[PDB]
Amino acid sequence: VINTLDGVADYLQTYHKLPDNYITKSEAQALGWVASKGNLADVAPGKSIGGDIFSNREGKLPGKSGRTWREADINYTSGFRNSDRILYSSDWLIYKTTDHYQTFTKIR
Repeated sequence: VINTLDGVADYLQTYHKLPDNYITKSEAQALGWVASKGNLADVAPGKSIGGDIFSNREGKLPGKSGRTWREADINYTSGFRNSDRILYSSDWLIYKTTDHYQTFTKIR
């Protein structure tokens, strides 16, 4: 039941992991998720995509040696994925994107 911006944001800083309703792109694919058919809720009820490495190809997120970035989807319930993500670092810095990793803003 945790897929809101604050909910997951608080959860990560604390429990240092994502809530149980999250699976990676690969777990989802193994379960039958086909991106082109927006069927995730049919193959993985109650789940949202989260936990894959975000490479930060365009250096938009603050780099540091030893630091890794991960993403999770936000406000997902069913259908095609939306454009909202939570970006979190190994050292628990939290950012949000609402435009498909174009622009980023700090939230914690």
